[PDB]
Amino acid sequence: SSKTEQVTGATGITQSTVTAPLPEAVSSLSLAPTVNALDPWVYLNQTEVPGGTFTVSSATQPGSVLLELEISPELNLYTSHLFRMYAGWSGGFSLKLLVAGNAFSAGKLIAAIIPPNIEVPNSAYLLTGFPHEILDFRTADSMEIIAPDIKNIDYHFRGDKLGKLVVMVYSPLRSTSADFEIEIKLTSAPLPDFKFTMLVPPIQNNALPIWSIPQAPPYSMVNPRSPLTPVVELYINSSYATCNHQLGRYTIYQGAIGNSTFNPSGAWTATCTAEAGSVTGHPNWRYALLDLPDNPTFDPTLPPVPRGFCDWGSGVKSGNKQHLVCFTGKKVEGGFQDVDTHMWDYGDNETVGLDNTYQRTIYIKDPSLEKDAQYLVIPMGVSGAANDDTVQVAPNCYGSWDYAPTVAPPLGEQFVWFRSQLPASKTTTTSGVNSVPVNVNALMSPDLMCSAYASGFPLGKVALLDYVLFGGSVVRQFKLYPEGYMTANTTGSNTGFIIPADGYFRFNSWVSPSFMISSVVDLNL
Amino acid sequence: VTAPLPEAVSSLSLAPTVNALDPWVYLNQTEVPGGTFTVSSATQPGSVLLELEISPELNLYTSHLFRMYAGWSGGFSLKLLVAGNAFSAGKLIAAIIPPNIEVPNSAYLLTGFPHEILDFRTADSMEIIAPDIKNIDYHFRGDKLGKLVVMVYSPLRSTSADFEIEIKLTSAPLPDFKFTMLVPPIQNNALPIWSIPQAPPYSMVNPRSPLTPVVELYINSSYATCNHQLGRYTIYQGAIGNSTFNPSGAWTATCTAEAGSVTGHPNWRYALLDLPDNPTFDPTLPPVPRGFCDWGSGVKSGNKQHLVCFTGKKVEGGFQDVDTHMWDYGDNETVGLDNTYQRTIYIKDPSLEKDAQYLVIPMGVSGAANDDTVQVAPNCYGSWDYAPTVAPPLGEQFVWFRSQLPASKTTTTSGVNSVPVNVNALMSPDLMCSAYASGFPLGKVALLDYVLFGGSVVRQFKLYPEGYMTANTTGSNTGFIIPADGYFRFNSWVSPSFMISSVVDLNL
Amino acid sequence: VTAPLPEAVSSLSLAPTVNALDPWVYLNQTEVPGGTFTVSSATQPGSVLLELEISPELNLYTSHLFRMYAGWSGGFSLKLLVAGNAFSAGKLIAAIIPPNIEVPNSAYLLTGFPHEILDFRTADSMEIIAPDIKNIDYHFRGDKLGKLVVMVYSPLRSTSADFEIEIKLTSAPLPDFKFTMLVPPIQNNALPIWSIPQAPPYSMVNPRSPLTPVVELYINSSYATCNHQLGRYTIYQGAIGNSTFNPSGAWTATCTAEAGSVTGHPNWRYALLDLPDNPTFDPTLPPVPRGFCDWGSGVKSGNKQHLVCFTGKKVEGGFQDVDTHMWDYGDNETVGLDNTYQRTIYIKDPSLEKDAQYLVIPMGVSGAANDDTVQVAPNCYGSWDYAPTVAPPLGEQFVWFRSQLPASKTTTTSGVNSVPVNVNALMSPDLMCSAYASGFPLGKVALLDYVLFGGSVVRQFKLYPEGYMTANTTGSNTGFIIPADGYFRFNSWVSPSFMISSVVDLNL
Repeated sequence: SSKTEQVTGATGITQSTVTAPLPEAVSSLSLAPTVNALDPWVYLNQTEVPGGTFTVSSATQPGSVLLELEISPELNLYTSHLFRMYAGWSGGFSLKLLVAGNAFSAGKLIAAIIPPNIEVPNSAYLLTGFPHEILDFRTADSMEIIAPDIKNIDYHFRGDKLGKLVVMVYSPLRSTSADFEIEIKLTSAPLPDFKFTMLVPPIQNNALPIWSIPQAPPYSMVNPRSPLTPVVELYINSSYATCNHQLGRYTIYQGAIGNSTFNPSGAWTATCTAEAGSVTGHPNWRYALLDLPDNPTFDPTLPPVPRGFCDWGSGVKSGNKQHLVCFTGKKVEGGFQDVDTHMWDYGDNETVGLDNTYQRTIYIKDPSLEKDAQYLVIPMGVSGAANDDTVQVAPNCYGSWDYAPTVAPPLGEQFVWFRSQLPASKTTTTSGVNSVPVNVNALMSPDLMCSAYASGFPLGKVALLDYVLFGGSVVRQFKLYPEGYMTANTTGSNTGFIIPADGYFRFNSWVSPSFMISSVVDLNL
Repeated sequence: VTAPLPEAVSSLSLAPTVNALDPWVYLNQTEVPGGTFTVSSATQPGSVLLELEISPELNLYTSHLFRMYAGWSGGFSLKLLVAGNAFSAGKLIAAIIPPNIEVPNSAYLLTGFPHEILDFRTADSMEIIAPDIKNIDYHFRGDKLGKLVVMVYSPLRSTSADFEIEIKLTSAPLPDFKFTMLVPPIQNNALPIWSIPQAPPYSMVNPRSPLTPVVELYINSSYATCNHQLGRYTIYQGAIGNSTFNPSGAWTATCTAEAGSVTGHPNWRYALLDLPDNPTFDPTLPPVPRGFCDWGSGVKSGNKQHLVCFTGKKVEGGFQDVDTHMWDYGDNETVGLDNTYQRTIYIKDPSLEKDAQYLVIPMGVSGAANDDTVQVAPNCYGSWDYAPTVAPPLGEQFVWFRSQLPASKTTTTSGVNSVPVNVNALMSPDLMCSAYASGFPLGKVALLDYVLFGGSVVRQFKLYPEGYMTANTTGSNTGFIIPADGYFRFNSWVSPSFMISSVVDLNL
Repeated sequence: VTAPLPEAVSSLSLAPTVNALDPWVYLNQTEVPGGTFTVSSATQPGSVLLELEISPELNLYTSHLFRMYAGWSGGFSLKLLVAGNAFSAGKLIAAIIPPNIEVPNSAYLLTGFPHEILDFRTADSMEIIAPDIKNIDYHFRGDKLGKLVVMVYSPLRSTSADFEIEIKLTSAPLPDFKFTMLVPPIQNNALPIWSIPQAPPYSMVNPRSPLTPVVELYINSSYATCNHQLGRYTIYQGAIGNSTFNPSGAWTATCTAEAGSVTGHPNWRYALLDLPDNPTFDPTLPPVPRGFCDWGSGVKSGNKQHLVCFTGKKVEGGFQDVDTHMWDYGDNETVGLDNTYQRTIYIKDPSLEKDAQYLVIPMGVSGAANDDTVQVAPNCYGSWDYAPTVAPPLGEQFVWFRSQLPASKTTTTSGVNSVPVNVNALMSPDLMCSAYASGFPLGKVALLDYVLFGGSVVRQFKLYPEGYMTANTTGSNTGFIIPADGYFRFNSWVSPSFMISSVVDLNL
């Protein structure tokens, strides 16, 4: 059906259509042990879909996929909430597009329905082979699509493959103004034939339509990489700072990926079996070896380092020019007789010819080191190193090791880093070492991620959330990926930008990984 | 709905078997392969925007089914999708032309055929019937068919900012369409979809320098024409002058000629290039070996830029000397002719016997301008089957496969010093070997990405059946660079006049 | 009877639009893609000769149609054609296996399934009905289906003369066969027919001697095993080892001198090859530049055979002085290690500096070779994904490319000379770009007709998905030559263990 209206002033019209490019199959539910009805008011409540919205500009090419949504109870808030109580479901959905159009100049949209186990093409030409509808920007207000439930079974259990709706640009947008854009918004509600089947206790790990984040300012989150210095600032660096293998790597697949843990307090202490021998070059250095509790010394599959023991990094050409710092002490009955400051390398002096690695082979400036003795390691900071670049060195998984992979931000976006400051251990000694002030940056801390590790994440959607700080009102929108990096869209120069650390994170909506943020952080300073 | 010509329905009574179609193939929103074109203020009246034969190639599904069949009968229903605007004016004309009648090249004459005038203001959902005109019961392959022709009747004008109008065409067969005589699907009727394997340009060969890998693509506004012979291919072969599918083996040749020299230098010995086949030097086959470099232009001797190569005296298939030597391509100066392929080569070495055979391996130039000079290849005679000079359509620029040619040095004055340069190619045979089985529908061109790294940047160019790619994009700055880290992806078939909505700004 | 399991009527109630077939597809019987195999007295008891699914890929017209649809439901009627004679004694069994049931290795147990026994002397065609066994309303891709299994019920005690029986399968869809929702015809599925752009083998690239063209195909006693990893290309994983699709620009690597700790028995200068894919330093990625020479010179001494290469000193703009030198290859029995992994190389040139990034371009071999030296490549040592060592089945023998390597001479300034040698590669790579476009069925290899003289087919080869070709032979010679002026066409799938009917007599 169709319906046309005259706009105010009579300078155009707007259309509102209902279409069924129909598979159109209804199940009798003969094998369902019980058929569970719904509140009649759920069928009359059209809610925004997680995955919408998207914007169309003059630079948007045809053939690029703008939406890809599975037909399931997750399209509506109340069916998503209700579904946690049930075992199966059956029925189609009503999908409504809302086009903020005008008699701009021109352009067309195409929406198509795709059956399960069929690849989605990247051509507007091929989408016309599917059941579809076409729409014009000069007259489009709302298109309602009767999306069917395509299945070869009478009702669903969790884990099936489902049909999809795909939206694409059919003809490019045009207008006199270069800033004119068209925003598409999608809402959904179940069709009257929708039903649930079997009542079961709700799931505690339910992937819910709304994620609630308790008030916890960033400065309270501390710290996978420097767990002795409070977080006080948020950072935005624009030096192509793609994160190599670091600590604090958390994803909602595993918990902690790599040699990371949910208890990083201090700077995790480890010990070494300090055998030694001949050393060329430096005369004061001894080549010790690192022990591995909970990990066998002779298995490449597990990491050859204690869990939580990671960067401060090393391995640069100046690896022997720049030395790390540790509280070192010899092991004796009941504890450690003394705890002193010594220069440690944790690098690639002679034996490996490696880069920033994760041995299993650590070098020290101590000449007093003896073979038959265990020693303590509590890293503190740096000594003689540069700033802001030699802490974020680039290690990775070498050999047959399987660590966290290297990640980069998407084009047009940059990371945001939790930042802390390290004071300098300045000392006047006949024996002892100095230090240098340093800035330390870390990825998402487990205090905020652990909530996501429990609440859940819709599949294929990235969380969009705000950052509300001291009065007056100022909110910055970031995107929290399941892979565990929070990013922001930026414009301007490549300035290193500092953001406060007093504000609560607030969930806003579920968005696709490719979603342009309107709230940009103009890097001008 | 408009029917300029009535559709006469044929009862397939002489057909040995009548094969019915799936009833759902009569859904009329499938695009017409090649039924896409744009109009702008620059398009001249009388210009032909679309010329489609009325066959099963007008529909995505009948084009697929037709590979299984030997015969066909029926017509099509077309629909126009015009992305117009409120400020534009103009008209088009669509006409039906019978099978054995020529298409006129005037809109004045096109009005003599059954036709419809379409106004840009009221043509967004017009339906046209494309009939099947024949004097037989059904069609075989190789027939002569009627055509649909679309032309600009009144040019596009605007009362405000200039706007282009992109027009698309969708089709479905009429209820009287039928097929005949199942046959195995290895027939003609090139497929409506081309599946390109993902092979980045860096993994392809440069036929004009098959030892330096392709490093990047670039576009130059000055290079308005290409006249090369090496590295040129085609799908509607035919053939191309001296271009192989094995460019690496193409770059070795032998020469021999008796005593002689050039006027001003008794250091430039003559040498006639040997043929992979054998003489006579018939003026119907290439005079130079099937594999040979075009690294030369209209240079004249005397303080002249020259060519560098390796040479070696053949020894009973055994051991031969090899050293970098100089080489100029023909005595074009002494004949009043521009540099051409039929001239005998010269090598700057007095130590060469006259009855011996000498090897040649081109590797660079010396004392010469960079790419700008080797980009222009020598001339031809018009006496043998070679490749013509090709230019892009008005408002389109070439896309080339580019490689870097390093230099060679000598501490002594025994070898020769050579300078670096970037060698440039028009096409590679690795991108083509998959297009031969699929085919190209009726003089249409393919639109391709180029899904650059990350999937964020997507470029669009047009691959013609003549073996070159083009895209006009505003700007000077002759050198624009595109990474070779990417893969190709098929989008659609378009008419040659179709313009690309994506523009690669040449000023960034 | 021919139907021990009846076909179930599927009321396609849950199916959206139900799509019908041309009623003449139910009446044509076509060969089954991949339904071909052989039997002999050597066939091992209890083995499974054929294992097919009951998908639409069982018929030539349903597979082409299935590319246009999303689901299906039906059943097929099958026929076995046995090419035996009157001296053949034995019996076949063909059975239908429901999904989620394991196939037993005993013909005595197959009798519990719906089955059909068949004598080898039968000249007619035996019919079977293969129904679609489902608990669902219709099928999508990626399901679990029923199977047809063929086995030897009674062994062949027939061989008065050793004799192979060829068995072929033929199918047609039953009525009650239907398709479901119509979709554009583009799928990730091997085409039942493969069309090869006919190109003579001489117009192809030799990935182990790219500069010189191919001259012939040949068979030798070196067939016994293939270990090199430069002309290796698979159909499911693409290039493997250090193979490339452009071995005409993946050559010419650069080495960095170090001066090492040398023996050379005074002086042999060491060096290290540069690996641009830096993450390569680990044992998980290759230790050598992609597409670099893997010729052999081993094993014992390394003071009698040496490789040959051009070499130069890298400077500002490649202005490197180039001259012919020797070059050994890594670990030789006095530095104290096996032949070589890949990386470390030597050179017979004391002029190498400590860090000056020298070039290398392998040109030939010198010393005792004895081509048989070049056929065996260095060993593979580490944990990176090196190409395995492959061998042909009994009775079958490899077919290789082959090209000529001419020599070069010196006077005294380098002292190094090369020798005429022959270079062969596991056939590649221009023969595979078509296969990726078309694809290969699962578990099947391609049977070939190599056409040589005026269309008179003379030779037949098998092409495996692992990337090699074999032939059936008898005569045990080492110098069989096959011309490269012909072409080949497959369009035919057979099983492994399929004995080719055409035999190559390796005698005069």
